[PDB]
Amino acid sequence: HLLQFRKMIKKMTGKEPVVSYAFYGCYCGSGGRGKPKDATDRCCFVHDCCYEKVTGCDPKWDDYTYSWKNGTIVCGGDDPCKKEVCECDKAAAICFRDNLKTYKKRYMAYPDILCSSKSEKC
Amino acid sequence: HLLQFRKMIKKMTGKEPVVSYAFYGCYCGSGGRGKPKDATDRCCFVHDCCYEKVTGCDPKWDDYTYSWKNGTIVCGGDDPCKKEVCECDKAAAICFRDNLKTYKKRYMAYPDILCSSKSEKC
Ligand SMILES: [Ca+2]
Ligand SMILES: [Ca+2]
Repeated sequence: HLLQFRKMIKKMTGKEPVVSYAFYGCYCGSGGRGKPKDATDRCCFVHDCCYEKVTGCDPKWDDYTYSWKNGTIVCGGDDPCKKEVCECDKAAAICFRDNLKTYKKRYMAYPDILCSSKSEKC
Repeated sequence: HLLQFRKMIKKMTGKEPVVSYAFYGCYCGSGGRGKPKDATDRCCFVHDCCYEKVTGCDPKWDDYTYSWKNGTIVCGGDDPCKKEVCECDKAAAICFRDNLKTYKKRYMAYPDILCSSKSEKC
């Protein structure tokens, strides 16, 4: 669920997820088109593609089971669709942390008109 | 950066870049489709293809290092991506100057639906 995803981004980056990531670049908001603007945005692009692959449950609005073991996020439960969603979210929140070095504030509420037409393929 | 591209265009063609070039043909505007209508538009098509080949930086918002040396634009800096962007802009500035003799005012704000369906490849 969206709020579990937000918990993981806050924990992994220290950044409050909504102003810092919900509108970043060409892919971090609802939708997405064009070419990813930088690595953070490319994290959002892989996360969008990861969600498109989920058949069987709602990626944005169902809850999954995860817990924190020794500094890392562990996706569990016995529903394979929900755990698949959890793995998308975990992967994106780690990717955000690893690309915190190139994070540009100029891309934080990026104008959708600046995103190319030619959308990158997954 | 876009503004640096515009300065090179004014200096090479003497025309004020937006009015004369920002909407020309099927490729000088944002996006582009169809085939190039003439040689100025093909300058724009090569420049769109040039920006598509750039990753690592942002063609529109990053400012690169360049200078004039004896009536020639010279791209420098030690960041290879940005110099590529500079090189893409310099070539189109020169290409618009070299094709001012077929610049058709009829293509100045050319309706994009008039552009053919099968886009040319880079
Ligand atoms: Ca998105
Ligand atoms: Ca164009």
